[PDB]
Amino acid sequence: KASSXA
Amino acid sequence: MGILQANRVLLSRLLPGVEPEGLTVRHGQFHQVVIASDRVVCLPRTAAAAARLPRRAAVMRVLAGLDLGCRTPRPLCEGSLPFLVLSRVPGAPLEADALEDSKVAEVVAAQYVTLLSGLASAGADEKVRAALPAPQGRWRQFAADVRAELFPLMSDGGCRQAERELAALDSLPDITEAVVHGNLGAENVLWVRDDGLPRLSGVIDWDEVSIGDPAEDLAAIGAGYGKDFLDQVLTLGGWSDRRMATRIATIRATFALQQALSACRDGDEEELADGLTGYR
Amino acid sequence: GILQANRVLLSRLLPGVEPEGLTVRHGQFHQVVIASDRVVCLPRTAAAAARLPRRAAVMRVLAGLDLGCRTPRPLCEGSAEGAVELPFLVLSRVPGAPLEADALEDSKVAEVVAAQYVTLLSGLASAGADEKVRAALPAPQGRWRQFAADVRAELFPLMSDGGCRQAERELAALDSLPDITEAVVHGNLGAENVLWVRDDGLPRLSGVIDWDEVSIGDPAEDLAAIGAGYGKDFLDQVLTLGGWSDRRMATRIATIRATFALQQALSACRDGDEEELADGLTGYR
Repeated sequence: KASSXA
Repeated sequence: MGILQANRVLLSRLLPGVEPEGLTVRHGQFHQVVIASDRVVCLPRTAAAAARLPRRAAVMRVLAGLDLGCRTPRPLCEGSLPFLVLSRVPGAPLEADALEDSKVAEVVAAQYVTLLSGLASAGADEKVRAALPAPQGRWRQFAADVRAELFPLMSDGGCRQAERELAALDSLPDITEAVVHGNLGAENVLWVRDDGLPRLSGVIDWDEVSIGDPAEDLAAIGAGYGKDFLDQVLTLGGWSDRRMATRIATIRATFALQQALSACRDGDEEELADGLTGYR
Repeated sequence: GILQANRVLLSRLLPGVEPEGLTVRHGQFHQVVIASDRVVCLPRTAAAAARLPRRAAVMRVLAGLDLGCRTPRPLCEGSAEGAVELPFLVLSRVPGAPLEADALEDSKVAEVVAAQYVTLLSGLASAGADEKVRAALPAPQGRWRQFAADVRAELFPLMSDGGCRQAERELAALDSLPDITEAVVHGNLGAENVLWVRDDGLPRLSGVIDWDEVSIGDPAEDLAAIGAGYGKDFLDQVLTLGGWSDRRMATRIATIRATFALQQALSACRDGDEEELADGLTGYR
């Protein structure tokens, strides 16, 4: 559960 | 009211003598997190997140006993509205700029390897496997959610490209080898600086943690710091085989859609727009 | 001296850090080099090096206990526990500072400090009833009898006749102590090893350091340390709050407490800390 592109 | 005033009884008990209005609250997805000097207090928003919080505490306990070469947020206190107090990991993120010093890059790459190795080794431990989430077909679930929720927001060419990326995902073996942070971006890795070269202090934001495929964490690192640095980590750690590279690239290519998917659900139009760039 | 002798290794473990800027705590087996964020155990002998694998395991076990606070977390990889010996062991450094006694003269502070001690000691007690913990930690038998022997052998030669007579009466009661192996026992829980954050409010327990003497043992040993440091009123508050104010426990504490300066002296003697030996031997020479 990559947030803002990670 | 305000969250600090609202939760003041608990805060006076957990942080005796600490002025609540001098605290900060980080507005998390599931948890309202009150930030004190050396610890945080996690408060659930939903009754869902309130229900899960006991298991979260158990998960953090397990993480606090692993050998990762660094600190994690250690459970100091849990109870009841449920709450969980975690130790606060010291240090700040490393800006990509620092990696332009090759001797910094070497030392930072080395400590990432230790961390990733520690996570890898931990996945073999059955104790860990018992306590941590280990969902199957997480990627086919993701794909169905993208098609359902995101495809309507996309252009024709957008949908075609995404379908290509979601196809690649079915090529991936559903590996559950390692402990996987799941969101191992730059902001979640904290360092001690201005005392010689950077030393890894610890890792935070374990909300997405699971038993899974380590390529996910490696992808996250490369997203934050670029191809050269990831290559450095992959070489030092002996993870530079084609098989790994394919999984990393496949996972990496989903990052914009992941951001769009979660920004769609929580009505964050800035993140959604950014996530859908090139897909519409 | 130590920092000098180990310059090369320390420049590997702490790159870019000036070794002169570091501090040293002397141990029986290891010299402990203190950096800003971490601590490096350097073995004094081959024997000491052979002990560090087990020490790594012990510290990992402690890092997993529910104590309400931090402990020095091992920064090696888990496989280090399988080694025959290690040339060093790096641990996380617990933040904060000791609480000076006079802080406890405020009664609200004392309540809050006592309660956190209780959380710590309660966590240690329940862990000592855990089979896997008990299997991982040392649990010597007849330690009191042997301790008295060690004092007589190693410290009496440094004492006056008056001092030896004082010690003898203190060692006297030890042989009739019940030999209790029920709690995880720090074994050196003086104020200097209990670290607090007191920036944003009343003192908050940050964590506990210097677990060199940790074992499965008698919780009265840790309560004695507290009593020696802070005196009867504060101790009694901990006992009341923890549910440990019964006559048996209080008696064991009194007996052990009478030996605590000797324990510090014995340790200082073995680890070559002349200042802590002088303090420990106060009124014994």
